[PDB]
Amino acid sequence: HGGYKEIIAKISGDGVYGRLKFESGGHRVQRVPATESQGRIHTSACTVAVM
Amino acid sequence: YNFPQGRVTDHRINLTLYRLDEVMEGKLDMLIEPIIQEHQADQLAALS
Amino acid sequence: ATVNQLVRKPRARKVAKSNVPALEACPQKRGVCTRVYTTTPKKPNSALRKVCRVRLTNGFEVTSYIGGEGHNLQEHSVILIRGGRVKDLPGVRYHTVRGALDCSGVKDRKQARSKYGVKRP
Amino acid sequence: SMQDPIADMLTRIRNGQAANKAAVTMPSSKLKVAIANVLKEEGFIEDFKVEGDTKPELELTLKYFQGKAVVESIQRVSRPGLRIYKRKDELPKVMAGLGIAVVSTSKGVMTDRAARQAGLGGEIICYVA
RNA sequence: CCCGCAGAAGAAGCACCGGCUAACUCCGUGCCAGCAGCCGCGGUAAUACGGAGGGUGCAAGCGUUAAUCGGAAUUACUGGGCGUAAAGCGCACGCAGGCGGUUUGUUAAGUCAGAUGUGAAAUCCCCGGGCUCAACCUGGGAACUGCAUCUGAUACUGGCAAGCUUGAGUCUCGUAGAGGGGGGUAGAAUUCCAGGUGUAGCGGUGAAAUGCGUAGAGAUCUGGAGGAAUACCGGUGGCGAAGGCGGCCCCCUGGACGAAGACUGACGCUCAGGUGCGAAAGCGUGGGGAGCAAACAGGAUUAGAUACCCUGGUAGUCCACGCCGUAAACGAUGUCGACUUGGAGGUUGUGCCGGCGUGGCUUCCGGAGCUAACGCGUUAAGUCGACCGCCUGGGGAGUAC
RNA sequence: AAAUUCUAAU
Ligand SMILES: [Mg+2]
Ligand SMILES: [Mg+2]
Ligand SMILES: [Mg+2]
Ligand SMILES: [Mg+2]
Ligand SMILES: [Mg+2]
Ligand SMILES: [Mg+2]
Ligand SMILES: [Mg+2]
Ligand SMILES: [Mg+2]
Ligand SMILES: [Mg+2]
Ligand SMILES: [Mg+2]
Ligand SMILES: [Mg+2]
Ligand SMILES: [Mg+2]
Ligand SMILES: [Mg+2]
Ligand SMILES: [Mg+2]
Ligand SMILES: [Mg+2]
Ligand SMILES: [Mg+2]
Ligand SMILES: [Mg+2]
Ligand SMILES: [Mg+2]
Ligand SMILES: [Mg+2]
Ligand SMILES: [Mg+2]
Ligand SMILES: [Mg+2]
Ligand SMILES: [Mg+2]
Ligand SMILES: [Mg+2]
Ligand SMILES: [Mg+2]
Ligand SMILES: [Mg+2]
Ligand SMILES: [Mg+2]
Ligand SMILES: [Mg+2]
Ligand SMILES: [Mg+2]
Ligand SMILES: [Mg+2]
Ligand SMILES: [Mg+2]
Ligand SMILES: [Mg+2]
Ligand SMILES: [Mg+2]
Ligand SMILES: [Mg+2]
Ligand SMILES: [Mg+2]
Ligand SMILES: [Mg+2]
Ligand SMILES: [Mg+2]
Ligand SMILES: [Mg+2]
Ligand SMILES: [Mg+2]
Ligand SMILES: [Mg+2]
Ligand SMILES: [Mg+2]
Ligand SMILES: [Mg+2]
Repeated sequence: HGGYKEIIAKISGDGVYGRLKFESGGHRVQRVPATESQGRIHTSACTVAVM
Repeated sequence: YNFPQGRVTDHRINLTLYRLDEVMEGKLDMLIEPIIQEHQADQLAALS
Repeated sequence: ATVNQLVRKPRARKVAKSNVPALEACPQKRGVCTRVYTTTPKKPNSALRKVCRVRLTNGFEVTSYIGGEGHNLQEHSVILIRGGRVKDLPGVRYHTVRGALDCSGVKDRKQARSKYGVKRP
Repeated sequence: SMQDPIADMLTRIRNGQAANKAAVTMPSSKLKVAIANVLKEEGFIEDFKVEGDTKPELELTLKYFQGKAVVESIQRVSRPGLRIYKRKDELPKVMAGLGIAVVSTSKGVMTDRAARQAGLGGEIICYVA
């Protein structure tokens, strides 16, 4: 429907890992989804790794 | 990320903010500055 | 059933098996913890329940629930377990007695202290 | 097959009462006559009569008081598949004594009060109330 | 045990407050931390989590855990069910076993009544007594529902002897029927083989294509071969224990019913284990093979099509013998017997004068009654009796050993 | 004559 089941990208620059290394783990989102007939609020999660 | 309330909360350092829209447009620096502030504060302590 | 059909073969009562078979008709048992971990409940509940795996003195290997808020248990701690189950956890049917051998009572507790091994201040 | 005459008599009486018949006819015997005599003496039926010489017939005349059955219930107790004998101290009371229970003692067929006044037990034929 | 001294002086906790279940507000957190016997609470305005105030129940105790009975009529002797919620064996015969129409006489085994012996003490229950009361101790009784012996009663059950005819069976005459086993024969049609006429299509589909045809098809006419099934009659019509049985004819053979009379004299009903029959598919041996058609091949449709549709097509379907033993084998309703308002039909016998009756099987509606309701309703799922089979939450599973 | 699907908080 929308975004990605799994997107992996390579970031090149200075001090990239010194700033982005705290983004690993899980991120939770609570909202009214676009794929919802009713107005029900739903909770979902995404998983992020930095290498 | 709570969209109905427009809030973003971080559970590692227990910090909540009401600037979700600025975060989702790419200004997440204010989220990662405090964490490092805590993190580095432990690097000098672990000298024993 | 006809009286003759009952004379030939009487009524048979159900076995009525027990749901705490590791205690063997005892109120409490002593065991050693071999692993301490956290699991997740069934639908619709959501949490991080605190459980442990314990080997008893009669040769059994069971899973116990650690109630309260905050515990000091780690591996190789002798604990005292009792009957009673946790509803939304799959396969947990024993409880850990707080205030027992090597598990301290919940701190800062002020109500229902006797159920958590807390002395009266 | 035909293995119990007494509850056949009882069922005929019951079905006659339920269907508002004026009289019920059946083949006869001696125990049937004794039970009918007890019923007539205790005010449950009007009269009875046996007739014939080779194949006797027993006929009972049923009664209704306020346009309804007098025999509210009549049931068998001691059946061929299970017999019931009671001592003189264990004789039953039907409807706390309002109804009657027919017994057969060594002196003949009678009620439970007549059996207690004779100090006897016997076989419990039926409960009629 | 009693008396004197001083002073309220030495002495209250535990669980619970959403419903079941007696007893509510504020703050903190925000599907986190946590609660929980079952429903279930917590997602930023929680009487359900943690704390505080208040309140409720017990009280030198209060809660939790373990174990037993109850509630549970949820193994139903007292005191349950089986058409559709779990539950009637696919059907039948039948040994052991359970049950038994009617009358007379005898017996006293079951049964009933009385008496005697025993049923240890303690325990439970009742009237008293002693510890200041109670717990506790103790006097007398009642009870210990049981067993054995002796004497009596004969209504019911059982034994023995003699009976009786209504249950059950035999005989005389007849009626109807796709009931079963064996053999023969007839007609229509499809297929194949040979020949005559005749010429460009046929077949199939929603539309097409594969396929057959100028080597003469399809159409049409004549003769022959072979196999399988029997149009019309034909009908909620008939026969059979069930599974099932359909052209005509002969031989062998089982049961049902009807009218009058005669005969035996309870010879009866049900049935665990046992035995026998039991659609279709399937298996072995030997035949047979027209039509149809699992598998298989090709042509289509489709995003795909190991399918539905089209063209072919092998086991099988058929016969003889032998296994298999299963079906939504269903009326989802075990067999036997008695009783209880009516109406409209079908089929098959018989008596009296088209009318009047009287038996067997069968279809539809409906009254009381019964049922959770739907519905059943003299062919009961109504009221009773005898015997058998079966059920005890849903998955796992009619599965593993 | 054709024609597949609709997760997870009311
Ligand atoms: Mg209340
Ligand atoms: Mg609580
Ligand atoms: Mg709040
Ligand atoms: Mg019970
Ligand atoms: Mg119980
Ligand atoms: Mg019963
Ligand atoms: Mg029941
Ligand atoms: Mg059923
Ligand atoms: Mg049947
Ligand atoms: Mg017999
Ligand atoms: Mg006998
Ligand atoms: Mg005797
Ligand atoms: Mg006696
Ligand atoms: Mg005693
Ligand atoms: Mg006799
Ligand atoms: Mg015939
Ligand atoms: Mg025939
Ligand atoms: Mg030709
Ligand atoms: Mg028939
Ligand atoms: Mg015959
Ligand atoms: Mg015949
Ligand atoms: Mg004779
Ligand atoms: Mg039989
Ligand atoms: Mg059998
Ligand atoms: Mg076959
Ligand atoms: Mg075959
Ligand atoms: Mg074969
Ligand atoms: Mg063959
Ligand atoms: Mg074909
Ligand atoms: Mg194909
Ligand atoms: Mg079966
Ligand atoms: Mg059938
Ligand atoms: Mg069945
Ligand atoms: Mg009947
Ligand atoms: Mg009807
Ligand atoms: Mg019913
Ligand atoms: Mg019936
Ligand atoms: Mg019936
Ligand atoms: Mg098997
Ligand atoms: Mg899909
Ligand atoms: Mg949905």
